[PDB]
Amino acid sequence: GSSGSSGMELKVWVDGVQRIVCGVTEVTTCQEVVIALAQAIGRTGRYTLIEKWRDTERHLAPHENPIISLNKWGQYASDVQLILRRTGPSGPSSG
Repeated sequence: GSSGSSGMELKVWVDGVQRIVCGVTEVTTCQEVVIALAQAIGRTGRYTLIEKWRDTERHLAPHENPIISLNKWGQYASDVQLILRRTGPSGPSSG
């Protein structure tokens, strides 16, 4: 399938614990990330990537890039945090 040595660490809150993700790059869109995590933790389904800042929650698109979505802020990019939320329940897995 796909593979890439060079990657970036994306800080995203997963189950209360911020889990790092290696491999994600400017190119890698949000859809590729939101799924990567769900697959890493196990269970799979429909997840999303929300950014929390100064008490502001905003949903992102599956076509929008995670690294880029942040770059925007730049100076105040770090302050912004990521939270993987579920927008839909899981289905029949393992048969």
